[PDB]
Amino acid sequence: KFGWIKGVLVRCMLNIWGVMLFIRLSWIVGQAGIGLSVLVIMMATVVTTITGLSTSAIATNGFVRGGGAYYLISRSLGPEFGGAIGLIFAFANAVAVAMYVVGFAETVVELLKEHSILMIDEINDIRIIGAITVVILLGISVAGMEWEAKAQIVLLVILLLAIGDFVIGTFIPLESKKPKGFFGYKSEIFNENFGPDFREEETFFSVFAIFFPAATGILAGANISGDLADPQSAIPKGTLLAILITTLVYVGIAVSVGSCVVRDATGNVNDTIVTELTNCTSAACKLNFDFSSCESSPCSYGLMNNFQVMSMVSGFTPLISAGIFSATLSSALASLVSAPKIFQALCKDNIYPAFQMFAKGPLRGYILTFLIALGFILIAELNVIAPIISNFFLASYALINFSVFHASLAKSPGWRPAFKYYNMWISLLGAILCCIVMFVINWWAALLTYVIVLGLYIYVTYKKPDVNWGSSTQALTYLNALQHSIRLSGVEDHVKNFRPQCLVMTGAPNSRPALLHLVHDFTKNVGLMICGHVHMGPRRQAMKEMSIDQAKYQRWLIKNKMKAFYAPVHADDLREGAQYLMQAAGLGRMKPNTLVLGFKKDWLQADMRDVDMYINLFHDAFDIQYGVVVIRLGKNTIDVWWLFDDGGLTLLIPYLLTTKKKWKDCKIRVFIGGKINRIDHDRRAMATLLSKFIDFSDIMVLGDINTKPKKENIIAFEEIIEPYRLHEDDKEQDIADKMKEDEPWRITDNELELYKTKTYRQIRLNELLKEHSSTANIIVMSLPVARKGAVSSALYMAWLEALSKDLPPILLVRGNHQS
Amino acid sequence: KFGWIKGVLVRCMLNIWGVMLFIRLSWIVGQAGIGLSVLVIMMATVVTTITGLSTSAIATNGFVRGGGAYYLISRSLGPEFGGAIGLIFAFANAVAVAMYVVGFAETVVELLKEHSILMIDEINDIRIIGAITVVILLGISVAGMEWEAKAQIVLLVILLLAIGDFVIGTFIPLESKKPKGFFGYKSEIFNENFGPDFREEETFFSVFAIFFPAATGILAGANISGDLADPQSAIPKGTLLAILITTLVYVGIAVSVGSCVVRDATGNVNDTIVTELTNCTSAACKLNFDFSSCESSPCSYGLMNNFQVMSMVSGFTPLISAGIFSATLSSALASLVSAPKIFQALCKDNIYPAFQMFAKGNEPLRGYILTFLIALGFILIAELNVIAPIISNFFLASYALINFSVFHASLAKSPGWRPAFKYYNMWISLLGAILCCIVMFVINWWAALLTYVIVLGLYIYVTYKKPDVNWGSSTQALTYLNALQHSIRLSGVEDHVKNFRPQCLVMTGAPNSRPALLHLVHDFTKNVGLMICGHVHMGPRRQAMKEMSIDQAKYQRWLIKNKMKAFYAPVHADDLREGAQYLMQAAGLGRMKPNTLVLGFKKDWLQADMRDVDMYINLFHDAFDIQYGVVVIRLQKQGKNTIDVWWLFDDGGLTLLIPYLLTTKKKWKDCKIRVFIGGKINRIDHDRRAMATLLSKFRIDFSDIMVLGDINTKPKKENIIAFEEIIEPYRLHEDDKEQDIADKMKEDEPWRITDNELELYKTKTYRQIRLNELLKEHSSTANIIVMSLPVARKGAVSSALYMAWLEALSKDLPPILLVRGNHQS
Ligand SMILES: [Cl-]
Ligand SMILES: [Cl-]
Ligand SMILES: [K+]
Ligand SMILES: [K+]
Repeated sequence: KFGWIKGVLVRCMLNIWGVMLFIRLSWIVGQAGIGLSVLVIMMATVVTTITGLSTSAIATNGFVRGGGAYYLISRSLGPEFGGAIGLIFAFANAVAVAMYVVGFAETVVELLKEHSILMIDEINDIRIIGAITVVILLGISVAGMEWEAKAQIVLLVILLLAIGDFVIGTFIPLESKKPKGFFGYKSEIFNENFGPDFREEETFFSVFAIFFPAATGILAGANISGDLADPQSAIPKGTLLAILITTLVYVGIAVSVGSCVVRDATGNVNDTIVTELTNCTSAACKLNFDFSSCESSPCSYGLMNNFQVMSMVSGFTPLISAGIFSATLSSALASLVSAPKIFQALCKDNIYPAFQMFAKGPLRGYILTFLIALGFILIAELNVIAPIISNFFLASYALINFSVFHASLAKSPGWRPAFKYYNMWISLLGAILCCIVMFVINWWAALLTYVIVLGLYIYVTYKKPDVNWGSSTQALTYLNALQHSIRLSGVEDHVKNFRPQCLVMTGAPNSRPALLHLVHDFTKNVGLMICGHVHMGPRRQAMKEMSIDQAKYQRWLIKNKMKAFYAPVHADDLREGAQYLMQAAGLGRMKPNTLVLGFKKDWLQADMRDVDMYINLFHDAFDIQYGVVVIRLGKNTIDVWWLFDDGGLTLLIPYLLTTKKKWKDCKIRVFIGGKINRIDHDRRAMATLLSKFIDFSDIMVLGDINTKPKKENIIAFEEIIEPYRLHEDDKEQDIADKMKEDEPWRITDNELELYKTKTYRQIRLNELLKEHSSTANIIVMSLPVARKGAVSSALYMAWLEALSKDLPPILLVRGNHQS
Repeated sequence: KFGWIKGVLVRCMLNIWGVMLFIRLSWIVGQAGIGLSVLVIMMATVVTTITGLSTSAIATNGFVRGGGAYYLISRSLGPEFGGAIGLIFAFANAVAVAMYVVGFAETVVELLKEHSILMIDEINDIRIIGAITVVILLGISVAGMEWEAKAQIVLLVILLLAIGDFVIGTFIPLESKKPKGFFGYKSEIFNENFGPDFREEETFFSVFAIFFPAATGILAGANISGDLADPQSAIPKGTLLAILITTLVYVGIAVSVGSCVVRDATGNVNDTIVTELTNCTSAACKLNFDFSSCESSPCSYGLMNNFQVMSMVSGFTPLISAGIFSATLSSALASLVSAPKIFQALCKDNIYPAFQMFAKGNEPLRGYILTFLIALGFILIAELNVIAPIISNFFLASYALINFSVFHASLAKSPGWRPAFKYYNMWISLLGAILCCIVMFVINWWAALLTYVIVLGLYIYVTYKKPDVNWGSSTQALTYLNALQHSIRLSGVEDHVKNFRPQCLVMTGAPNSRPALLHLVHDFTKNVGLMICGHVHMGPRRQAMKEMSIDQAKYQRWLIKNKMKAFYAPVHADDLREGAQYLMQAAGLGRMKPNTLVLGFKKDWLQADMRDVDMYINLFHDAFDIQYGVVVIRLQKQGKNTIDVWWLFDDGGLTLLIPYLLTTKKKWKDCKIRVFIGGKINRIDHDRRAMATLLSKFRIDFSDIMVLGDINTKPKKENIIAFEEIIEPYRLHEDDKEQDIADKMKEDEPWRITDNELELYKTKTYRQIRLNELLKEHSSTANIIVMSLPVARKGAVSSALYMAWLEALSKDLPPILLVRGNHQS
């Protein structure tokens, strides 16, 4: 709504123009020459303008919401890059507050000192002034924000008036100021000052580090507003014009003041000499006064001895002092307002669990910024505070540049910048340049910040995959999931690599959570697991019914650490819903390949037409070549049994179960029955086969299964199966037919006589399980197959019941006959 | 075929004991004290033992077939980490060859200088001898490959005997050597030597950096060999015993030579202090053979000045000379045979395509040449104190990489990555990686910065830029798990906002006959949404699975070749409607489920059997019941002419959303969106301003908007007549025919166009015809025309009539789209 001139340009100029303009720029152009100071300014401008290009490319995506720098970085790029940059930038602003207020306090200290007033000491006076100013600025930061927009332009015009006052006063040389080194545009002085004169321990990159804060603040200005009209258009123009204007002004002032004042001089109005020109080495040869003592012994005034040379050279000192005040305070306030906001946004997004508290809306953010600022203000020296802010802001800018380059390098799903002059290789160059300069200024601090950065990046990317942590950009999650699924579909598995992709169908999802938990146990990071539910009734209400049920069951599953996808369906009967889930559900390679059906607990009482369709589900699944699993219900062991191996799924499942922590204590015992003569050969061959795939200790072989079982179990079988026996032998054929055609689902007696052997052997198998595997936590066998049409459903399920009569947890697993 | 001792212990120990045991360790205990030199040794041992634990953890996994170091790291861990580590380690070994050869040259030139023979200079003589010896080592690397294993134990026993000779000689002081500063185990010497004395500008980490390559060589002993039986058990025990033995010998030798020789001496037996005692302050107060004069000026003998103290204190010097030759040559040969193999294996794996020349066989024709040139270039720097730091740098880089790779793979368990080795703790490995990194920055911060810049560049290039690199390993499990994780993340959070992406199910109904429909459907679902194709299988089930799998394979490879991002979803059913219902109701994994339907226009509905048309109308009705958006497409133009859309009602913004998505694509950018509404003539201005607001809020540009109120006008006679002949074949003729026969015919063919329906909906037909005429007149130039799909309640309308309306609206027109959202915002 603001526009761009009042929304970015003004904000960026007031954030950029800070302490260094009117305090250390003279000192910097004194230490180094005009040439290397201009090179310093150009280096800073190059770093800031490359970062400006990267930011403009960031801000031209369609994600234009919220209104905060961290918001743009997080929503356009990954959450982890967003979090890292947000935290580091928040800290950088928290310390920049201290820098600006310390500069202001130093100015007030000197201003009082030149007068009669004074306090206990310079350093302690700086501490007191900085603390009180920080208190006042924070107090303003939460109340007077309704006036900052009005006062913004006033501050900028006052700052510009101060710059104009300095430049105008430059052109008016006076004899009063001449002792202090202010001569005025003399080619001898320009020649003297053009060369480096690093006097104290400082070097090139020390002055570069002390100056860089003169160019930091491009993001802090406008991007954090994000409430502009057409943010896709305000930011790229505003930032890239603010940078140009500020750099031009900096270079102009540097060259001018370097060409206007001599390196060091004293305030002695005497010392004027015209007597001799013996040496006249100094650039003050016109007079030369007696600055030889100044260069040989300590002297107060000069270019380097005192930093407020701009105050003296100016025509009017109150105006330039007001300029310094405004330049420091505006940027201090901007930083102290932009740090807690990022802290609060980070807390709300809850990227870092330690920072999960927002103080009920953001006392935590203000308290952190205040404590960091006050802690650093206790250092009352500015040439030692400037480098650490330089390091933190180079860290932020390097991270932004590399993040943009990386999001472009990997064709990220939601990275279409739509900007001109944004080549990603330039961004990579900016990143490496920032890192190298960070290291050259101070290698160990750069190392420390970068290990912190890498730790944060890895921690966020990997150690937090669970809930997405309040990410409003669930659209980016959708895009990433779509890309992942597309990539998986593209990858064609010539070898199927059969993984457990279950389709668990039970009816009421919450009736038997035990089956779901057991399925969870062997479906951890190995394959898919889709629930199922067929909903009967009119479609009009059913639409709302599944609309609610999908949500309710999916988050009920999620809260149980369940990787469950709910797949509700509407059908005229259970079999139709089974078919719908069976043939359609599953995208690309995530196609379910196993059907896990919950066993009927009380089929005795329920009408057995339902039994018929529940059993026909087995044939329907088999006809499509689905592995069939049926379930019925650490301290003990496990038992695995089978009569055949078709794909090894029956053997593979317990291996998957044991690998988990809960079942780690449990152990698998092999339980089979083979030829009595070939017990040793079969045992050795199967032990070798298992070893080829899985440790084992014992292999029980029960080759006696062929003979008839005990009388009691057989009897119980007949008193189980009698009610639906055809009675074809007992009744008359034609008389029986009147029941057969209208009741064709009766237990086929002819099958009973034909399948006596199957009944006997399966009953004996159940018995042997009873004696042997009673103590096992869970038992596993191969699910018997009854051919369609040849065998009635009722007989098959009677066989199943006899197989699973009064036993601990029991599973029946048959593979799909595919390797 | 080797076992613990001869397979790992011998190789690791004879690789570890290299050049600095007998050349620089005396000088190291000189520069530092006993305490600080022992601290240096312990720090190097800590770094190397943490790396040994991590290497053991890598080597204890099941991947045991190939038998190679780089093979091992690459197969157990990611291909990107494998490639980075392989390249860095190959370079490190190539430089280590130069180091060991330089040590050999220095020792031999010193020996010759002991005699009359002397080339131009020590430095130049080292240069020449390094050249000849490295070429000889290159020759014997390939020529003498068969019998090296026999000389293995010969060299090891010679080295052991050399150490024994040194330690025995330590216990027999001789008068003739005492001038050279060699006493025997004197307490004052020990007390003097416990404190640091850094003569040159070198500091603690300078001597540490020089010393470190005395502790490196653990990997190349056994991991590179590979072909040793039971490696999973041999490698850990063998390497972690070699480290212990060698470190114990290093501490013993350091403390023994630091407590037995004075820092600086002179080979003159004159001016003993026992005659005249001034202060006796020096630690050599016992004799003080005029060593006080050696403080002012350096001396040719002593513990600091002489780099062959181990050859002086020892008993029989030639044995120690032979020991030095043996250790240096053995380590040099091990490095020179390990490097080319890594280069060749890496190039064969094709991780970095630029290195193509080296892939040539069977032996690498160019890899040996590359390592020979690197070694020959580096040995030209005669000084060894200036070669050691860079080998230290590269080996520290490799060890940090191994430790961090193992830690990361432990943090990201997605691959198999089962260690099975106790003492695997990933926190210890991380600590080792950090220690290596910071210690390597403490030495040549800029060299280490360059090394990490290059390492990160290699890693990023291999992992993200490369579409896929699985030539050796084909786990393909990370993709599955990441896709599953993203799917659950998407399906987990409940968002009240609809988030109405366009999710389209397209049922072409043909095997591959209709590609451009797929292309157009993909244009507006390329990154915004999801696209699922359709295919229904007619026939018996028993042959269905194989045929449909083959069809899926061919169409998927075609889509990959067609650069299509879509999913093939086959289904088996009796008829098309059944398959369509199967796909609509039970397709979609979580939130990635279709919410709109795309159907191909029936070109030959007139000629085709009416049963198909009735089924197709039933398919529309089924889609409507489920509340999905319906898009009917019929027709290749990309940028020739503008795009026109003529919607009369808004249903969730789909009518306006689809054209925007189409325009956003690069190949449609050359066209312009133009709306064409037919509304009240009196309220043209209101309609225009409202639609301008609508487009602005939905972010669409409009060339010009015109409102027409002529829809209500009766259509011209010729169009009505033409529609009459179009509908005549299916006319019911209920009024014209008798009631009884008409009802019988209706019972036989209930889909016949009811005359009552035509009479009732005559207004609908007339408005449709007028709309068709207006579209033909106005939007003829535009390549593609989009408008609302006509719809009526089922039963009250005939399938023939509905299809006739659709045909009329899409008669002799450019690309035509009829869109109707699911009535949801
Ligand atoms: Cl500033
Ligand atoms: Cl060595
Ligand atoms: K600033
Ligand atoms: K070594």
